[PDB]
Amino acid sequence: GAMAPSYRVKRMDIAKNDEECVVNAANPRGLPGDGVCKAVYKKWPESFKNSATPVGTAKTVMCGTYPVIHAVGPNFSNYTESEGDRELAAAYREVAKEVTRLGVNSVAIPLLSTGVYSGGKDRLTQSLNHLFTAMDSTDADVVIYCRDKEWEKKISEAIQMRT
Ligand SMILES: OCc1cccc2c1OCCO2
Ligand SMILES: OCc1cccc2c1OCCO2
Ligand SMILES: [Cl-]
Ligand SMILES: [Cl-]
Ligand SMILES: [Cl-]
Repeated sequence: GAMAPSYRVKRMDIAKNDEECVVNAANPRGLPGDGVCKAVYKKWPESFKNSATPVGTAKTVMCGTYPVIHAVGPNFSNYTESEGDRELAAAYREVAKEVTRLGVNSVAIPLLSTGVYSGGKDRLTQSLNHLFTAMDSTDADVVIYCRDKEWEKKISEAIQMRT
């Protein structure tokens, strides 16, 4: 575990993370995809061997000795708000189990279902709160990766509020 487990946020490509493992915002079929998933495919293509897994689950595949945790958030274009919320919560709980099993001291994580799976809604708070519910009981350093400057400020504020 980390000496003083923390949350941090960085605005940069998650493929250039400084953590001991990465969470991919994966699709259920283990395809290269777009956004975070395509950056992860470019950086760790070996991690997409038998990475297909259902919505609401996480499957880890090693790239050398570096773990890639494929986490499948719901596409809110297809799920009801109620069922999508349940699957999004579940995906993060499976990420917490994998992070724990791997024995890493740190993990790089994107906000699941906030891009092309968002169904055109802002889900920063929804996705971040499910991330916290899952990861609060873990002792890994968590570093959240985002693209947008306004999201960086809102994520930083949400972390500092609980402190
Ligand atoms: O530009 C900042 C930035 C932030 C997050 C992800 C990015 C990125 O740049 C292009 C590659 O992907
Ligand atoms: O455009 C989305 C995207 C693409 C590539 C890497 C990213 C990322 O967003 C979160 C931070 O890491
Ligand atoms: Cl970058
Ligand atoms: Cl997404
Ligand atoms: Cl973002």
